[PDB]
Amino acid sequence: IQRTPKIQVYSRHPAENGKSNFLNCYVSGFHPSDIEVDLLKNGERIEKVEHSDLSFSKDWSFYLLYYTEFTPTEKDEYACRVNHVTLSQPKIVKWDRDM
Amino acid sequence: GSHSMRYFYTAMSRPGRGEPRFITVGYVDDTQFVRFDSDATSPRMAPRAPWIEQEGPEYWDRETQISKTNTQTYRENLRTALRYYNQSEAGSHIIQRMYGCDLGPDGRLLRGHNQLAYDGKDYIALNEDLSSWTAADTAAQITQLKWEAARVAEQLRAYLEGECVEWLRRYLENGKETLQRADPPKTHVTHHPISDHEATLRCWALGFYPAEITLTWQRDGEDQTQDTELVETRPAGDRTFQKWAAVVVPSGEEQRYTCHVQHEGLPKPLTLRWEP
Amino acid sequence: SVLNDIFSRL
Ligand code: NA
Ligand code: NA
Repeated sequence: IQRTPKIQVYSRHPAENGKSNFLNCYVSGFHPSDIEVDLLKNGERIEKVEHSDLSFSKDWSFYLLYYTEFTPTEKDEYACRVNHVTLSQPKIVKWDRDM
Repeated sequence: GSHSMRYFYTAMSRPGRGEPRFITVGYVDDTQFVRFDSDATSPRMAPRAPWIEQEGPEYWDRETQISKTNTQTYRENLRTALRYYNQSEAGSHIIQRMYGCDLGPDGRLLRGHNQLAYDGKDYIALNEDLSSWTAADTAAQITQLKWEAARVAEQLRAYLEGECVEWLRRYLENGKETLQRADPPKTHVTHHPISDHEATLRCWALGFYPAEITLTWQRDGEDQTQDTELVETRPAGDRTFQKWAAVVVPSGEEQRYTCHVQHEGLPKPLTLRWEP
Repeated sequence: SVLNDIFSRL
């Protein structure tokens, strides 16, 4: 029995165009622990993204935070791309500053 | 407030890709403070919070030596689990363990914990009496017999009532500026038109610590649980957490809705609404 | 500080 990841993409602080911030991709609720996570800027992989140490919740499912510095603008598009044994293809979730 | 310490162990096999990876992480409440990883270049128990850095080299040597022993123990346990479930050596499997203690507001022990899972399913747990076990299946019954014979529960009881509480109180004092500080949520309601007919009201809680929070919507004073979209509490990356709750409301009916917030950083529960 | 388990074999 395996558990597919939940995915939220969001900023550390409320987004203001032109002001430096942090872009977060939080993957959680998944089992087993192997997981592949990319942060994207206009469709391209952002290099040197860092991530928290693997840990797990009371229901034994794993979670990770992937994050990188970014400066939001009106037009640049950001997303997180996730792959896991439970997913046929990588799942891409777009960043929306209102969520 | 109340406080807890937890240690989390994970052992993950990976046949064809070396020996199983073993990790240990220690937490006080929602603050990670130590980590061990067998895949690190030089595996050590290492500090992850500033207030643990003052422990001396004997502290780090002991935590490291135990974690290296545990790496081997849990690799053996993964081999045992294959035998217990009639599984082959080709697949990847995971053992997880949590243990630790919960303190009340007065610093006295509320309860202790020691539980294990195999492949994400509960395997065995120490009961709240810290004296007896609950096994999830016939495999865990075999372990239960071994642990009854070896008086494992008695050892865990002595740790959980003694050393666990004593070290947690020490950490709480050394980290009293942060571990013993609750940050209340910063709250606000945003409004997002969907159509001419409806809009989303989203109630935000930002910047709070610890993670435990309650966030709900009412319409005319009636809970809207089944009609509320409630995301999982999520880390901001600065130690704090975020959450939001959203309802879809008919245009012009926004003042019938109230958002309700409870957090231990708040003196009293908060009520807020959309403020145009 | 971690527990030094006397017996923790499955
Ligand atoms: Na996949
Ligand atoms: Na499995």
